[PDB]
Amino acid sequence: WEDADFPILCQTCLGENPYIRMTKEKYGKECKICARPFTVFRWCPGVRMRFKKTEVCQTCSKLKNVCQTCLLDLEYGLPIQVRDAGLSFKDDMPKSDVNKEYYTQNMEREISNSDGTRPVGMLGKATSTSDMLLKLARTTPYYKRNRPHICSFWVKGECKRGEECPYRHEKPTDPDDPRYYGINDPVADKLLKRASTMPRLDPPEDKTITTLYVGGLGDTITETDLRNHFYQFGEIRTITVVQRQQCAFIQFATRQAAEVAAEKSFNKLIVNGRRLNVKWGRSQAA
Amino acid sequence: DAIARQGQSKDKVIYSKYTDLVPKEVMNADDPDLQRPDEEAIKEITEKTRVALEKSVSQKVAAAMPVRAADKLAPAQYIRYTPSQQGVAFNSGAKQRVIRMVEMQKDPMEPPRFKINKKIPRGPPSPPAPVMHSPSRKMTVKEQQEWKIPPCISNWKNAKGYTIPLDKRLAADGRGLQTVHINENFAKLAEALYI
Amino acid sequence: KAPTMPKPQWHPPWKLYRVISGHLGWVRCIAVEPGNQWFVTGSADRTIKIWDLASGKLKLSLTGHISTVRGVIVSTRSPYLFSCGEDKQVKCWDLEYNKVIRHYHGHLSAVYGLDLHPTIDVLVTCSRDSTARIWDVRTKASVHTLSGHTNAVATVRCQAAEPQIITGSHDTTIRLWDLVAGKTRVTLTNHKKSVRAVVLHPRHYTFASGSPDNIKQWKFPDGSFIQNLSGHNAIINTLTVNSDGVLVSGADNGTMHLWDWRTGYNFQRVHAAVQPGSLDSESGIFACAFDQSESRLLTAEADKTIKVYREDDTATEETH
Amino acid sequence: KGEGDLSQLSKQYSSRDLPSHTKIKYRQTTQDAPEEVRNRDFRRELEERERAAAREKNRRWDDDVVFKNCAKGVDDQKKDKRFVNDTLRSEFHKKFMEKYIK
Amino acid sequence: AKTVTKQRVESHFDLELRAAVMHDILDMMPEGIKQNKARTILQHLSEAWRCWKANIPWKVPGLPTPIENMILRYVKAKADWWTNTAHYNRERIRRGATVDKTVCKKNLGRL
Amino acid sequence: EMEMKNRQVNHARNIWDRAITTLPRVNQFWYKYTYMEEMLGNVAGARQVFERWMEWQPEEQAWHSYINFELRYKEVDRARTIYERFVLVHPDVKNWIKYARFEEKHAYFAHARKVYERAVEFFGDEHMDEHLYVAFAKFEE
Ligand SMILES: [Zn+2]
Ligand SMILES: [Zn+2]
Ligand SMILES: [Zn+2]
Repeated sequence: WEDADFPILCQTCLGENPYIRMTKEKYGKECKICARPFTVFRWCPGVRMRFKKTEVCQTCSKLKNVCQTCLLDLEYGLPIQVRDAGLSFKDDMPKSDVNKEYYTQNMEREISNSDGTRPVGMLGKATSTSDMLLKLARTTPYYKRNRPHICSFWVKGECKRGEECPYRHEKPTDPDDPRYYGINDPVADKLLKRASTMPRLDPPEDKTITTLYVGGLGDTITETDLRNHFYQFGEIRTITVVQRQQCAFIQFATRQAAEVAAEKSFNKLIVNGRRLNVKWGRSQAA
Repeated sequence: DAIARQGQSKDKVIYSKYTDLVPKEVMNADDPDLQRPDEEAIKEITEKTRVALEKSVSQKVAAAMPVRAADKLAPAQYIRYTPSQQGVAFNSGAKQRVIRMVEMQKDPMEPPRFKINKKIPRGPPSPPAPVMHSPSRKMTVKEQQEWKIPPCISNWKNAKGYTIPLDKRLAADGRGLQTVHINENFAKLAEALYI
Repeated sequence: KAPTMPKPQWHPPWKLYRVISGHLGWVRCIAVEPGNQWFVTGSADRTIKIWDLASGKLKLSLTGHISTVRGVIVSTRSPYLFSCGEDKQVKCWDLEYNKVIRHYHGHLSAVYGLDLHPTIDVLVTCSRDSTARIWDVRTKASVHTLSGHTNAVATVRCQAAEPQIITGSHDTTIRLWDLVAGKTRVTLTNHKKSVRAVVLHPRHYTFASGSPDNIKQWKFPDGSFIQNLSGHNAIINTLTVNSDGVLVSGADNGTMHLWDWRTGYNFQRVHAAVQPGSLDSESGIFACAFDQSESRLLTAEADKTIKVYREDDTATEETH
Repeated sequence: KGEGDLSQLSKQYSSRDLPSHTKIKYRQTTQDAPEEVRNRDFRRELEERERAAAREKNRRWDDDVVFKNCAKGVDDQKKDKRFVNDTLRSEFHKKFMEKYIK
Repeated sequence: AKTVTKQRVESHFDLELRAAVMHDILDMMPEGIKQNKARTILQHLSEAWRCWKANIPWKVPGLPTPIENMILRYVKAKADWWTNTAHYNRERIRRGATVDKTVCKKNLGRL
Repeated sequence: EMEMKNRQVNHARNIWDRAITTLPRVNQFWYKYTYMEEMLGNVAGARQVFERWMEWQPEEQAWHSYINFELRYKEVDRARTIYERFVLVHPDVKNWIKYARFEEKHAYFAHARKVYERAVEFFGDEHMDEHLYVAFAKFEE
């Protein structure tokens, strides 16, 4: 039912080698979600690494901008649930077999035969990105995804091969922390990790820190851009720009709006292509 | 026009306006827009259509009946695909990444692996063009009463309603009629025997 | 004072000169050789028979259909003919041995009509369920199935110039297809009562359509409503058109009507009487075709009879 | 890209679907091939053919009996050969109903 | 699909006849809002055939002429097929072609 | 009418416009959409819907309903503008006598003489259609 020429293949599954050899089939395995006969391709990424043939088909990868074999996004290198939780639009897809699954899957394959270049619904909302998901976007990822799965007979001590067993050895797995939408167990801990980062400890008073020491101005930040980026938060009382240290001083009437600026600018407010420097003001008349 | 053209790649939904269902102006001998083209154009488009359906039916015969001794392929080709999604430090030096593509041999001792038994309802078809009939008329209150039907007074129905009113019982003229019921030549027989 | 009134071309009228009545079962379709020898027809007698054109004698009959025969056609490049009917079978009748050699099958319902391409060895067939299908000669495999309708498809024509396939169906629409890709090119929505007859002319463009209500006229490139004709309000079945400009429409009430190509003028308005066995209202024209000289017209009606018309060499039939 | 069951999705090597008659006989020049169609008149030939076909048909023994002479066999003749397609009144049905039953 | 064999002869001709009269009365009735009460003209056709089999003259009043005379020509076409099959299988069981109990016990009532 | 019964108006317009561009020849879809717009404001998009509704050539029942729509908001110039294309389609005497309606609305004097010229030069050249001069003499009296 499905033929292909080349799969999606994000970089963490290609391997460390730009020179890999790959064999192909015409009708290979079924997808583990919808059982569609795609074309499984097989290659060797590394010398200590398993083959990682193919998990899903091309069509289900073209719905949500997903790679081919490890089920992560191509645009970041993240799972699907983090992506549509950060963008707050799920682009729903059924769960059963013959109820509504293959119906809308065949129709979305039928309407996407022209382009084959972009996903069906994420083309308009993958543009307003790089704000909340750029904070965890791992460059040069760990190659432990590519290492082979654990073998038996070393857990029981029966392995006659010894060192020439190609899979792994001396790796005790843990039965406490290991599909398409939900639910994923370590991903909940990853959302707890991004919800429990390392900010500055909030001093115990009643919102008196309305000043803020922001610097790194140079020639990109100007006064009108900064006061219009503060104007969407609210109104000023006394603002200034100092150029001997390349810094700006802003305050607010009732602190809370600038408080989310404190949520916005903990090495996080990225305007004009620069990681700005932010530390605390005095708020003490010192 | 895009309201009725939805999803299509610039098809012929330009019918959607009123101005192309009026009768076109009278043509008598206007050769370039009315006459057929030359033999060369119809022959070249016939050759294109013939080689298209010929390669289609050749793929069909080498797909429906492929059993008799076909070679697989000669997979000596490479493919070069630029990693233009992530690479700034991902696999440092990955700039266009040419790889090797061969084909696995399918042995001819295999049944069909995947159960081709799925049945789904037919999905949404091509989107409906505008309908653009003549202005719809309604006749009277009496001709609509003329174009109706009485209920069925059948003997065997095995259907909705056997439908007994007080009337509609004989369901005929009189169930038997001869238009004169007799001939007088009977008399020209009968008394002629009697005398 | 009327528009396009002074300029119709004067066609001489058609008149009866022989009738052909030998069937036992409703005769349905008429095809004729390009070699002007005989003409083939089928019936609900389940016996396809051919008739000599000049002498009128029965050349031969042949049976083998399980149901009625709803279409018959003969090829020009090849010495054999094709037939089809409601027995879910399309038979390829050889003419060198008078036997079936291919026996096309694969249609999920009954078969209404069929047509051949004039240049290449493909065939198009319109059926009853929802589809028209392409049969490849020398392969007898379905290359393309044309699935875009919601009802039965009455007639089908195909030619060498683009666009190829014209299918008029019982869901009150026509559509013109793409023979290569299989998807449709254009859909045509008019005719509150369904379309049952389309025909190629064959000299220049502007093909015509056929329906019971306000019979129309179309165009090959991009689609174009050229003209609608007068009040031919009977329910119709057949259209046949001549190269010199005369056209004939065959209906279900026995009334067959002539037209012209220059204007759209109804000329004769002739009605055919019944041969003795038929009752008062049984006559319905289900087939009509000209000769290859186009000097003789012949129709197959619902009275199990083929009526043959010739010209009239008079002069006093002028247009008002 | 995902055709029907006839193309690839089935190994049903079915009966009646075989490469039989895998060559097409072409109409050669002695028959009514289209090269001889593109130039022949078709009109004078049919006229001379129908004109050639129209001329193809060019006492003291029973003095005591009651009925001495009926004088008529059918009262005109026995040659009608007419056609009534009403199947209850056709003469083939009359022979069917006078021959097989008695 | 499946072909028509010798058993689905009478169970296919009736289906094609009711489909033909269906798309004929769907394309002959005028612009009123109701077509046929979804089965009634089929019931009149079937009752006209049953009345022809008993030779009841079938004079129903208050009925339009085109639907009743198209029912008359359709039951006449079914009568032509019926008698032309009756003559054929009577000749076949006369000369000894088939020995079928169904064909003979059907041809008894079909004569 | 289900989507109209709910408070969602955007999806309602998104189904009304494809309904009326799918089936132009029916009248009830255009009628109920314009009635929903009667419940809504009198914005110029309603006038775009009404000029599309003029564009498909309906019968008299639509066109004099639209001129009654133009009367029920007191439009003098635009109702005069849309009414010139009215007479060229239907030459009905009921419309010939009601092309002379600005006489009984605005009294239109010099252009009333021009409209009466239009009433006297067109069809009815030798037979008068036995009704136009009655209303002409009625207004002249
Ligand atoms: Zn899948
Ligand atoms: Zn991957
Ligand atoms: Zn081991």
